[PDB]
Amino acid sequence: ETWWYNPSIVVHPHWREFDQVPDAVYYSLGIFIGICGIIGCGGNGIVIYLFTKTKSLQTPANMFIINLAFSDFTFSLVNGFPLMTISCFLKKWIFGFAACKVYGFIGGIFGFMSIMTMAMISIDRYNVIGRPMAASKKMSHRRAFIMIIFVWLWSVLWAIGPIFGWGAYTLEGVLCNCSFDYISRDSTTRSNILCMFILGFFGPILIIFFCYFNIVMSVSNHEKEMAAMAKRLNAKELRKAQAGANAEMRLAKISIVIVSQFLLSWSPYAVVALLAQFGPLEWVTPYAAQLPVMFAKASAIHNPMIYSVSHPKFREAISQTFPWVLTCCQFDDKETEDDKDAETEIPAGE
Ligand SMILES: CCCCCCCCCCCCCCCCCCCCCC
Ligand SMILES: *C/C=C(C)/C=C\C=C(C)\C=C\C1=C(C)CCCC1(C)C
Ligand SMILES: CCCCCCCCO[C@@H]1O[C@H](CO)[C@@H](O)[C@H](O)[C@H]1O
Ligand SMILES: *C(=O)CCCCCCCCCCCCCCC
Repeated sequence: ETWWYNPSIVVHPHWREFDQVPDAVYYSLGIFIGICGIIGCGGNGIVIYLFTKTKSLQTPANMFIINLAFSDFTFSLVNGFPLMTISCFLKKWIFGFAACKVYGFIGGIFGFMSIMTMAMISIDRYNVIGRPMAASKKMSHRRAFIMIIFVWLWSVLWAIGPIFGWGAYTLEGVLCNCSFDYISRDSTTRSNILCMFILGFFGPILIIFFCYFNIVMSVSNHEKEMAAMAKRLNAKELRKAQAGANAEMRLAKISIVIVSQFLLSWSPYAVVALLAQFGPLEWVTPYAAQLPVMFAKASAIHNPMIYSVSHPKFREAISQTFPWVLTCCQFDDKETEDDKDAETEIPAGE
């Protein structure tokens, strides 16, 4: 009788008025997300493997990186193959409502986790680079551990609403993947959406900007300070300190690129969602929602590749364990120099 009917999940009327997209579109969608599964799990596994097992990458802050990779790993796993990919190739979600909920809930829980983890990373950056060199503070296992616990609690908190009725996780677009309900406009649903956007999204964003804008409005605070201590009879041993700042600065830069990646990846879909909940629902067509959600879903497969082209210690490790990966991005000793000096201690004024 219809092309959208699902015996397990009640498709919102809105998605029911559209014609069924062509086979080639379903197939491309499945192939697409399936490849995010491979790259995502592949790349994130490597970071988790390399970071937990390399000695040069054993600092507390790096735990955030690992946490982020676990987050992105699980997103790519659960959101790609086989729940969506298989659904596409059959032009239908055959895994039942429970799976849909788990799917949507997992997607949200780790989407909220990736930015909040980045937030914790932006904080570490502020303590090592944002504050003055005299008050510079490095991340400690204690702190770090407590921070991720906050991250996990936070992430689950703002994504579990629909699990208990305060919102919902159902099919969207071509009906082969799940997400929260941004169509229904009842008090309940709308409050959960507002909570997701404000608490889950805008929240960590503020922390981010407050930390990076704080690192920018301190580049000069540091610019002067560097000199004051420089001519402070500080010998050639001043170079050491300088290298350290460069090394840290580079990582801070990295942090920003992965954050930019996240935002550029999710903001579109976020917007289309808001239109569906506050604007012209007639705009939210099958592709209007689908295409932007795919872009969002792939977000979880970018950090590893970003790291592989700009992270020295990490690039080192790769060259030493899975060198084929760095083919087009060949590693060199000179990439780790700044880390060498930054750590090479001075023997009693040398
Ligand atoms: C049904 C036909 C299937 C053909 C499959 C051909 C696939 C061979 C793929 C080789 C892929 C290795 C991928 C795992 C590595 C993840 C890539 C991410 C790069 C991360 C860098 C940090
Ligand atoms: C493909 C499956 C998905 C997108 C499942 C669930 C997604 C959410 C609960 C997303 C929430 C949001 C995030 C992570 C960041 C941008 C804004 C947002 C509220 C749409
Ligand atoms: C991109 C994510 C940035 C994570 C920053 C990890 C912070 C680890 O920064 C590390 O601090 C060590 C001193 O404790 C230095 O020896 C390392 O070179 C430096 O990379
Ligand atoms: C060096 O660090 C590069 C590592 C190689 C990572 C593999 C990247 C393959 C992903 C292909 C992306 C295709 C999308 C098309 C974009 C224009």
